[PDB]
Amino acid sequence: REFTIDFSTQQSYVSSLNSIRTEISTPLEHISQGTTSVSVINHTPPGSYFAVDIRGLDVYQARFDHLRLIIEQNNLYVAGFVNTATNTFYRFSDFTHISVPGVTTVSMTTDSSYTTLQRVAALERSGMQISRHSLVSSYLALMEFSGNTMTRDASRAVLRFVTVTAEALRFRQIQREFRQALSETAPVYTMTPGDVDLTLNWGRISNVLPEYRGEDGVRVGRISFNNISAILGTVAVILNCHQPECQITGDRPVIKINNTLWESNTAAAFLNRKSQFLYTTGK
Amino acid sequence: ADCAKGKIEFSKYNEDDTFTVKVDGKEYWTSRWNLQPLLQSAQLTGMTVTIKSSTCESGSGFAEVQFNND
Amino acid sequence: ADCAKGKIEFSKYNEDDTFTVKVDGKEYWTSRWNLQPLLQSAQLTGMTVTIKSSTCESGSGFAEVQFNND
Amino acid sequence: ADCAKGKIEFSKYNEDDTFTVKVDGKEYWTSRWNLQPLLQSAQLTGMTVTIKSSTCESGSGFAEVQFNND
Amino acid sequence: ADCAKGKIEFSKYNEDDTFTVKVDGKEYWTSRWNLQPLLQSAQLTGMTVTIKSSTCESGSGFAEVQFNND
Amino acid sequence: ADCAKGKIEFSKYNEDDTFTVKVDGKEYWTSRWNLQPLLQSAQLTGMTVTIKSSTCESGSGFAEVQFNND
Ligand SMILES: Nc1ncnc2[nH]cnc12
Ligand code: NA
Ligand code: NA
Ligand code: NA
Ligand code: NA
Ligand code: NA
Repeated sequence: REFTIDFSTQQSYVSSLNSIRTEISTPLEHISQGTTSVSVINHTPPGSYFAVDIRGLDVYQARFDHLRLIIEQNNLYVAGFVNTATNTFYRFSDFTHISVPGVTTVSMTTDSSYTTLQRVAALERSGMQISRHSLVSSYLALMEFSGNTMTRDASRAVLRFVTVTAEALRFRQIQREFRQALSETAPVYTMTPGDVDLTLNWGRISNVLPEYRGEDGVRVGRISFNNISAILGTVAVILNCHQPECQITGDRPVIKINNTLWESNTAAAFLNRKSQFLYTTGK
Repeated sequence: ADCAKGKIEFSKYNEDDTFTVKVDGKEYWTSRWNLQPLLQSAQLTGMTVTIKSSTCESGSGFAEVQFNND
Repeated sequence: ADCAKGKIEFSKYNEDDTFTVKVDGKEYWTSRWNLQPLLQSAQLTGMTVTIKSSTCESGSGFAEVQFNND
Repeated sequence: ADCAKGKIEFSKYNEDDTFTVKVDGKEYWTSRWNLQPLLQSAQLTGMTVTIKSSTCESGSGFAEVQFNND
Repeated sequence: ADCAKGKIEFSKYNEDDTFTVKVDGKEYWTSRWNLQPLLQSAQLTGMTVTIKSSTCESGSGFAEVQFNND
Repeated sequence: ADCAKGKIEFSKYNEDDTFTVKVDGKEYWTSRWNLQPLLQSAQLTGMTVTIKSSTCESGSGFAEVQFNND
């Protein structure tokens, strides 16, 4: 399966993401309004991927059109990128189970993690800027990339593209914030600590939202949603809770406390303290 | 004896550093400090607690309590 | 007496190792260390706390507090 | 020996300040104070624990326990 | 004075018995063990903490911190 | 030395009261009492912890650990 994410305008970009979501996921019964929902990725065999053709980096022009991202469908991870001009698929080391037919696959030594990417890129995601201009730069860097080991510039490009494709697919918050960079004023999107926190809690959020039944709020670690519009405005797609995982430990997705749905692990993590006086004095 | 079994209706830290919980309509207090976080946690997560004590007078002390998620 | 009843608006650990909570617009502090994490758990979870004391002036101390869920 | 591995079925604070957990249908008690909140948190979240002790019959004591992510 | 305000970016216990937290891009440390669970709970629940000291600067010890859910 | 940076695969309370965590396939123990609830909270929430110590062989002890949100 292949989809295009067209960066020409906010409309084309959002339309692109919505079309992907519609095809690969199913709205949660309890968090859906109109056709805007938190959707659960439909189950697919492991190894399944869909391709994303990057378009519109230069608004509405069939230029800079040789970049394709290979996305593992069950977790929305960018497994690597394809230079369609050289018919080469640069695949991260942790995605050797993703095979793409018809392209030359270059198995990389670099893995897909943000810890690795940020190191190699010498770029932290918190505060990372992404603009139409840097996506063009990112594109050029990936088209110029060669080799089995990510370079700083290719890593910066992957960080930027993963954010505006996979992370935006997962989080409507990032789709909303980033899309402003596509407008004619060409402002800069700056990834916030909150954006970063969301991405780091995707699996946890995924395990909790299917349990939502209209509670006043949802608390997942550092993440808080006070009402359904907050949920919808923040999250678009979650893992199928039937690399990111739905379970960290234990087997209880949630605990409802004072009409707030809490990730049980979060509550367990501040309810596991012994008596303060005994704690502090028992050095 | 099982003095009371049910959800904790309210808990309360007392001026004498004891801790009170109301379960199934009756209040019991304990002087065991580590029961404070244990009981608050049970109250917050909805655990059924079974207060046990040789004597079960209302407003009586206890130092044995079973915790069940259900 | 019930000084204040409501959700903890903010809590604050103080340099003298006392701990302050703001409930229903008034600040109260306790020197009971055990209450620090219990109040934090209550604040995190939106418990309704009732500050009790023989002195209810905002900025006053307390060592008795009830914790209620909704 | 690894005596029981599974979720905590119930826990109980005992009069002698030891703390009991029922795992894999067997009851085990520990006098390690620190284990109380840790076992209760494991319990509320359904964390699998492995009780280790010299004897594995229900009623045995333990001072070692592993908290698993199963 | 308010030194830093924000969620806790990371916390760290050092061999020298100091506990560092990074808030709003600055590191502060405290050796008050009472603050460890409070700060870590704030960190894992995303509370906004306000580090406070008579004098604010990077790397100074602190023993006053306010906790807010948001 | 930079021993491990990863999630806690399991934690264990040991008979000698030290506490072990397995991170990046290696086991590290700490006798630092303050760290027990903190390490379990890290395990419960999947925090990435960074353990540093003079030696990094599995079975080494540590006192320094950073709790990351990423
Ligand atoms: N390569 C990647 N693709 C999507 N989400 C990611 N999160 C971290 N690395 C990622
Ligand atoms: Na569309
Ligand atoms: Na669909
Ligand atoms: Na859970
Ligand atoms: Na009694
Ligand atoms: Na008072």
